[PDB]
Amino acid sequence: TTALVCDNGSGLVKAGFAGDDAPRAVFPSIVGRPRHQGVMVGMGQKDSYVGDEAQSKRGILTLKYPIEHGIITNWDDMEKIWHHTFYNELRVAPEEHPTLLTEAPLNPKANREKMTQIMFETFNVPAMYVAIQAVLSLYASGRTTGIVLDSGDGVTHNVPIYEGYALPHAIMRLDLAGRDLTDYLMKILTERGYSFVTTAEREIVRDIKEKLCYVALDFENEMATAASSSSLEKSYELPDGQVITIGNERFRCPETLFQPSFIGMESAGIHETTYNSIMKCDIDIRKDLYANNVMSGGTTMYPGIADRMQKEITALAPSTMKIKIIAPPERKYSVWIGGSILASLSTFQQMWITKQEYDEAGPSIVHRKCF
Amino acid sequence: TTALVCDNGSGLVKAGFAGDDAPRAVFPSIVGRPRHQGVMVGMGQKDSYVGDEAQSKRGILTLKYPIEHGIITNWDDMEKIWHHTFYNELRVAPEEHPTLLTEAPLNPKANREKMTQIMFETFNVPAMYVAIQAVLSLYASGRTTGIVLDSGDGVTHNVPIYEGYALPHAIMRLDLAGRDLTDYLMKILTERGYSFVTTAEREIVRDIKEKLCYVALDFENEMATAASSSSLEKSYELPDGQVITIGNERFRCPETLFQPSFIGMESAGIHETTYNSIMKCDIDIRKDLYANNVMSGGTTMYPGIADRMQKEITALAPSTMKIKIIAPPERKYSVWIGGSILASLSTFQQMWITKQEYDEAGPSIVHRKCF
Amino acid sequence: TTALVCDNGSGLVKAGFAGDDAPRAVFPSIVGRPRHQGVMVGMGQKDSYVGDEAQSKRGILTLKYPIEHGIITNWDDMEKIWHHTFYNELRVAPEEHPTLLTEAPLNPKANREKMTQIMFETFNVPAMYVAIQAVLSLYASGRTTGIVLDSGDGVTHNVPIYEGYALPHAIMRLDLAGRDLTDYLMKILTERGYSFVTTAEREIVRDIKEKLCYVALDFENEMATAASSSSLEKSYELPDGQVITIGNERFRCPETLFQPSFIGMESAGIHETTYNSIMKCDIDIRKDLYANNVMSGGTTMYPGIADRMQKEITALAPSTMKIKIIAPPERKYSVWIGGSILASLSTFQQMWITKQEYDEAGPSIVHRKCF
Amino acid sequence: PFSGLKFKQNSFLSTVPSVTNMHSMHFDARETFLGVIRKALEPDTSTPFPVRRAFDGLRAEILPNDTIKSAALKAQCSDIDKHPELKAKMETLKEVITHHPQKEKLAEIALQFAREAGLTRLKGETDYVLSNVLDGLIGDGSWRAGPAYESYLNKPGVDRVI
Amino acid sequence: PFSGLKFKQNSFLSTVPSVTNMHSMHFDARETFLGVIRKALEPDTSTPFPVRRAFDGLRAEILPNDTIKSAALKAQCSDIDKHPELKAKMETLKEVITHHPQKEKLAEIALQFAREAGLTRLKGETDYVLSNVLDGLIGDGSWRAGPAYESYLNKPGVDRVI
Ligand SMILES: Nc1ncnc2c1ncn2[C@@H]1O[C@H](COP(=O)(O)OP(=O)(O)O)[C@@H](O)[C@H]1O
Ligand SMILES: Nc1ncnc2c1ncn2[C@@H]1O[C@H](COP(=O)(O)OP(=O)(O)O)[C@@H](O)[C@H]1O
Ligand SMILES: Nc1ncnc2c1ncn2[C@@H]1O[C@H](COP(=O)(O)OP(=O)(O)O)[C@@H](O)[C@H]1O
Ligand SMILES: [Mg+2]
Ligand SMILES: [Mg+2]
Ligand SMILES: [Mg+2]
Repeated sequence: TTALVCDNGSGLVKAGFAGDDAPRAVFPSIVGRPRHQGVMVGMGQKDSYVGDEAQSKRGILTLKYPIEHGIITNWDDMEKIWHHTFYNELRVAPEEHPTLLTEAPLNPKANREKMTQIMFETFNVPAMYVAIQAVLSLYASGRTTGIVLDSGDGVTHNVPIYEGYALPHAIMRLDLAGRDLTDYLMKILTERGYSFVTTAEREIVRDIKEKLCYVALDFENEMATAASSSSLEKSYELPDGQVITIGNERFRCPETLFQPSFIGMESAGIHETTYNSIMKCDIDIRKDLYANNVMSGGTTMYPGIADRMQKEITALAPSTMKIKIIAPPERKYSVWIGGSILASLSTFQQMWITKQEYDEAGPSIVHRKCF
Repeated sequence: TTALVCDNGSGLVKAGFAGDDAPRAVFPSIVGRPRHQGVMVGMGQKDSYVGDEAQSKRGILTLKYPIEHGIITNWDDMEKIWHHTFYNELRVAPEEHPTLLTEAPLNPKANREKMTQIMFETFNVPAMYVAIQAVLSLYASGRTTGIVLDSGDGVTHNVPIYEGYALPHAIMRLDLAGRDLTDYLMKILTERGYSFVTTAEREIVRDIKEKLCYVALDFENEMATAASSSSLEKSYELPDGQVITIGNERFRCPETLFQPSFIGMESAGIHETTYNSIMKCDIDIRKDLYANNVMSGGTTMYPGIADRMQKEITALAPSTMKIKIIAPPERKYSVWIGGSILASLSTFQQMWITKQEYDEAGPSIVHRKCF
Repeated sequence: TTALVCDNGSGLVKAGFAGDDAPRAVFPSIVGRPRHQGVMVGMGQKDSYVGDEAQSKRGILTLKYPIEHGIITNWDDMEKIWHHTFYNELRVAPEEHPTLLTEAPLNPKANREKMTQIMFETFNVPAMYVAIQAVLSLYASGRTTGIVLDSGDGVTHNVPIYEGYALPHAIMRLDLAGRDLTDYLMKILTERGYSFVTTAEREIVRDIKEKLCYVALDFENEMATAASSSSLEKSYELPDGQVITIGNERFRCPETLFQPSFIGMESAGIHETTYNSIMKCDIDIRKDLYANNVMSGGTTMYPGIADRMQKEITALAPSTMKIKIIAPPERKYSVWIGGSILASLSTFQQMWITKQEYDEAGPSIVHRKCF
Repeated sequence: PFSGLKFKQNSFLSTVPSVTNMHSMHFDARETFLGVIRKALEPDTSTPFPVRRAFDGLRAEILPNDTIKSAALKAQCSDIDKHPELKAKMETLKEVITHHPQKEKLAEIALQFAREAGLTRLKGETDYVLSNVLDGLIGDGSWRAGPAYESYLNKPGVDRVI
Repeated sequence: PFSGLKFKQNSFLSTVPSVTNMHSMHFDARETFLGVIRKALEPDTSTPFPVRRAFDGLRAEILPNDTIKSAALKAQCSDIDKHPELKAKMETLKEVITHHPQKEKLAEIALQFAREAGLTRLKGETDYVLSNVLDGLIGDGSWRAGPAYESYLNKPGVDRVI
């Protein structure tokens, strides 16, 4: 009867039932094959771990992600992770409950067409629906207008939207996200000698990143604090026991969101592609978009990210009028929670994609369901 | 029907049936030719004693070992000792029961290829299997993870292994073992004048070693106890009757395991090649290898060896996290007992090397059976 | 007046004057303490041999390298080797000639900061400069564009660079190199019983490696030639006199460059991290990087290494367009020769790091000199 | 018959396991080699739709994902004469993988699974899928003999060397 | 005073020579024990800079590298009262090596250099550096007596045994 909502996270698959406040189970989107001998006779089974059991056993696995840049690449593994959601951790029959997949805007069509074809012809769900990420996040705001800095693990994107109506031409999207943060953090740990090489260490780099890295309010003046390096450094215990420490590399890594030339991609920062999105929008809406900026996605859980972009968009906006940065304390789950709302609306049960209308339509039916 | 398991010990051949708790017969791996006149007419037969009858009659024999450094050298004598196992002391027909030979890692290929060719084309056993030493010893632990300080009579080696999966590149192996202890004990008895020269006396040096020698907790501070030589010395009755005594040479001999420069080999001690093995392993496993260190093999029956390496690896590990030394009271037989388990598993009877698949394969079949 | 260029080789220190075609003196980067009694009275002096005199006298020394993985570890010994360069074999006053140290990319900062602090405050050179390895190697090419497979003794790395301009984010670097070849060759000689244990034998393993080991064109089909082992084996005389022979282990050792899972490191091979570097580069340059691949460094003196990677990158590239592998016959000295050019340019004498600008700057001056 | 269809390059490099992995005794090399061939034959999205879902539709009854479907697949491989319509559709896929653009890189790795993992330990008695897929990549089909030999014993000189 | 400073673990294991090496008669145990203490006190790069180059700057006039500087160092050790400013800076380093995190592993090896190499053959007449560095590692300073005894003659039984 009830619906399931399962945000296909680029880094962390978030899932749960409709109308629930918190998502039921959140596990990292990691499938992993083992890579060693296995001279034991009993424990050599289960030749592909996925999810949390791949997370704990990460030392003997080649951890690979099925989704990169918001684009689902390895469809063989992507079945394996969805089978882990429904059966292994939600323990629900997928043939009984309707689902609601979510995806980024401006991804390829085959990322959407295969995703519905692998949903019906494999899992036999009754009805599905595909939602744009950031337009779910306004339902989490409980507010019907304003652009969204939805920065995930794999992609960041801005979906400007006035009350009801979106701006499809002004949707901007950058591939710089948490993996591009993690890969750049791996580059700058080598300057302090902490050479973290392979995928098991690429996991523990993210544990360094999510526990330590903050973004600076003023980059140069706080870099000068790291010159007189007195109180900047913290220190992190690795899983083996030996401890690291990190100085200016702690805040220099999340400046990739603002200077994308650090990883060498030629783009504007997410403070500027914010303003470049609002300049693309029509002139009446611009007063309301400046008062309504929703930070969303797990990348935007950096401390100081709201105080930075409120300063930095103010540098780009005409200073005669106010800016606001709506950064709720549930930004990590905002796409799910707004997804949990939208499936629960009584005006929505005609907006699904049912199987009985799929069978004469084929996989192109989702292109005539909210583009 | 039942299988035999016969650990080709470098010093003591341990053998018995599958599923038995204790090995059936343990005898030293000594073949010996006589070396004198034999002017008696009746007792001049049996021109090559082997095993316990060579042990009791050791005064008129040139006792030689067929296996040195874990490598089987004299294949003519190695037939003679295996014929003594099956017929003379186990009294079983080798053509009826499957066998399970065991061997050290990183030994030469021809030590394995000849060993299977001399098993089928001489003894005609139905099926055989060759196991790495230390991976049997975890079956004796009943635990699926942790490195093993498997120090035998001829070789010591570390096989680090996480749950199921081994680390083949991190297998380390040192040739320092009980014979290198015995040969160094012969060098330092001459400092007290106890000149033990030939192979019969080399046997009774080992009886001195296994009954007296303990390893010190702190080498220098307990050496200083031997300066005020009051209670350190014990005394040992030789087989002729005259008695010896031994002071600082009692604990200075098993320090060769920790300072291999005493016998002049340029290596790290077995406390350090432990840590050098775990540093080679990946960073997640290192927390579990430190909690799981299995002492194994008859050399590690020295009293105080567990209290020493628990102290000494703690000096090398990062001190923020715990170490454990799993030293069971059956370390002398741990390779056999784990070998007795592995042959008894119901999931193992497809893992043998049968004769009917040998005949089209030749002796290279064991290289495609667990390397 | 003239400048010195001294490539701090991870295995072989290459040194000489600026503008010279060949480096003046090449000696292995080995310092060695003796390890025995020295009961002679006269010859007991010179308690630390270094260089060629440690090479000839290698039987009584513990040969240790000061640099591992391109990172200078033992700074006490690293003074001793540089003092051997300037005084003992170049016979030049370091206070008169400017120097030019070279180093790998992505090494730690303290490998660079200490290296300049130990250059001025110990040797008092007038001016120094630190260069990335592979960007010197294009000067040896006489060509301003193309990536470089600069594989040394201690580290391999790719520095993609278009005409003038480098790609700092696309610099990739793997620690697999000639010592990881040598250590794996020591592992696979034990399969033929040739147990070479300590550092003197680790030296003669490299003499086996550099004289015999070739890399195969097609690994599996040429492995099948070793099944019908007829003409593959050569044979090498050890320094004592006894001779070895080697079969499939001759080409299986340099396949570690292509299958890094042989030494168990989880990485792509150097054929693939080549292509992974060029995919990181921007799309216009990719046509020119494929036509310009410079093999460099002494590890790439394997016969057949050019014919292999030209085949293997062709398997990864889109086949519609050509590949080239620029493998000159001076790849062993290419970093020095390009270093000899760069110091000789008339447009370079303002690019040094002088002492008079060092004194108000401190050791962080090299971070504002080409990163 | 499947014209206008293509694949993306290097689509299978993440799927091929390490060599120390495939030296496992609990490594059933069939369903992980097919899992390479499954990923390697993933059709690129640049192919048009009506040739895409037909070739994908041929796959799901030939190269399934679940370990029970491929185990069910081997069941009719014992009596492949009595199942003609699936047996006849297999050589179509054999024709497709013959014209695969990375055939040599497949055929290099395809018999790398044969030796290190022991995929071809039956050598003439392997079932119908592993037969012709290898025969799709290896043209002459000379994989019957050759991985078994390993040059066991030869001593052209002195004894143990110390 | 040197707070926020640390070292890497096991930094000196390559430096400590073999026991057969230190049983040499041409083994001047001073400059090779200091060379262990030099390497063992190598500051880890995780320490910040302004405490790093000061502690390194204290070292170069205390633990030099050249064999002529340490031989010059012993020259003022005969009249250490007449050189206060270097004598006063020595106990700072003695305070540092007191709080060394591998003190016990140093203090185990520090008197291993004392017996096997004969480092402390003066026992009260050693100069100022070898005095307090050993006193930095050995707290009570009980290294004066004890390495000299070796339990020469005792025969609690029979004669030569053959
Ligand atoms: N509390 C936190 N502090 C800092 N960084 C975080 C935090 N939580 C998550 N992140 C970063 O955000 C990323 C999670 O992105 P996420 O929003 O889950 O992607 P997706 O939207 O595709 O699921 C991770 O890479 C993580 O490093
Ligand atoms: N109880 C003991 N105390 C001291 N040393 C022992 C003891 N038992 C065995 N040893 C030593 O261990 C060696 C036996 O090791 P063993 O278990 O036979 O190795 P392997 O089985 O691999 O040959 C003998 O050389 C003996 O000196
Ligand atoms: N002719 C050769 N054939 C094969 N290998 C070689 C040859 N010459 C050198 N090598 C390998 O290359 C290494 C030398 O590399 P080197 O020039 O020292 O790199 P770097 O200078 O960057 O350290 C040696 O250790 C050796 O193993
Ligand atoms: Mg998320
Ligand atoms: Mg044994
Ligand atoms: Mg080089």
